[PDB]
Amino acid sequence: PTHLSVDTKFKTEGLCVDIPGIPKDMTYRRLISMMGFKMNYQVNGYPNMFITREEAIRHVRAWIGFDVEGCHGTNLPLQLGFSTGVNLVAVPTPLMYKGLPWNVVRIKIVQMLSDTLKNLSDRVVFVLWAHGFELTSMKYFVKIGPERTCCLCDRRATCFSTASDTYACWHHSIGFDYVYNPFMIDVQQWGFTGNLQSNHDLYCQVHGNAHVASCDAIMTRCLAVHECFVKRVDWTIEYPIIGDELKINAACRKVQHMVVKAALLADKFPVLHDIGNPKAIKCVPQADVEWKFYDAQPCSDKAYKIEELFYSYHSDKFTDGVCLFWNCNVDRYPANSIVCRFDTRVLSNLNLPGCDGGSLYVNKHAFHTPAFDKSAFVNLKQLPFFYYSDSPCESHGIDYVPLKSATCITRCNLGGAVCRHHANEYRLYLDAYNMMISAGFSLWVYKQFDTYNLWNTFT
Ligand SMILES: CN(CCO)c1ncc(Cl)cc1F
Ligand SMILES: [Zn+2]
Ligand SMILES: [Zn+2]
Ligand SMILES: [Zn+2]
Repeated sequence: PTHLSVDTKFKTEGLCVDIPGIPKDMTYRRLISMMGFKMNYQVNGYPNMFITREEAIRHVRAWIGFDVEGCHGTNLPLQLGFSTGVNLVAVPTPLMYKGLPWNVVRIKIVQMLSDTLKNLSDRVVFVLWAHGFELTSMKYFVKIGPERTCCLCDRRATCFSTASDTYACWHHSIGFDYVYNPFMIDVQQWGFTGNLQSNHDLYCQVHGNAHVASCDAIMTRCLAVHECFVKRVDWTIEYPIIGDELKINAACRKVQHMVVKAALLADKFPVLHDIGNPKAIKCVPQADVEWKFYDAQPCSDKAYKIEELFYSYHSDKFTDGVCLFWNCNVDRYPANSIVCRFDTRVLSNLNLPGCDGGSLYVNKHAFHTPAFDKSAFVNLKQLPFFYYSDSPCESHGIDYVPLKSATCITRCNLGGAVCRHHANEYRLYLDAYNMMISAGFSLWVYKQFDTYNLWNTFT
């Protein structure tokens, strides 16, 4: 019990309007066969085209919604919709494309999945609300066989060329014409009542339905993400490194020690209220303050209501000292807050589109994050960039151009000439900070926060 058995049952009711007469008793084995594929009793690391929920969840970065609509079945033109927003029209002979045969349409499919997936995943998982035309259309652009490696690298193959009779991964697939060894999962096998739109719209206002293929494909992946990452949350599942995950996580630790350390030095709060992750530690262990912790798991669905977090009767006085919300998403921060809030709208490889304007940020773990709302920060201001150190000016061990910055808050710069050590640290910390910002995290602070207050911490 790791892979989906081909002898598992498949509920065919969803199928029976595109495919009138379909047996009620049906396995994956008979379905895969019906879709026109011979598995060839093969023990070569691809037991089933179809996969478990848990396998799909481990492979979320691979998810592409797929939907087909009878545009007028061998007879008639098909509309191919993907959760990239692409619509291709195949003939037998937002983006909407004109009617073209399978031999060109399949080239476009490889180009499309390869660009989308090459920096996310080693595979594709077509996410379905299966009614029949999507399953029967796959023979026109899919080939299955034993697991293979790229003809130019050691990445597993995801594409095949009939021109060259060779195999490529997503990176090396240019001019390839077939999707090789795809995975797929039918959402309609998870026990839903009524149609897609009805269930999607229970959870999501952001994706409308223009009655076109791409719209259903997006709605399908949305509902899938809702079920697997919003309503259900599995924080145990790890995920491969595919980008700057380790630099971003480190940057985030540095910035947090910096900002909170300086917040305490500037306004000398007697108590810090640390609201969020129950695993969180004192980011400034040295600081004078009463450090009080308050457990709140990352809300995946709707942002926490400050009313429900604080009131219902703690120092209880959360208006005493400062409230630290480090990736704790609430509706409206109090004015005495330091806030780190992930911006769901950022374009990166770590950040997958989500449900109801939210986003799925995958970095070691998967965290569905509520839609960024600018109105949450009305009592606060954007935190300005700055570097602060009280460490001795002293090189040790980093080639130089004399550092001039107003935002380098150090004994040296007060004395008008930044020492080389604090100039190395400064340009390191600025890089970290830039990393974190571009990665999508935003920083906000109580309005009275003024970096001018930090200079007098040397005298
Ligand atoms: C935001 N973030 C990284 C999420 O990818 C993070 N923030 C603070 C600490 Cl202490 C550690 C972290 F990893
Ligand atoms: Zn390759
Ligand atoms: Zn949606
Ligand atoms: Zn110095």
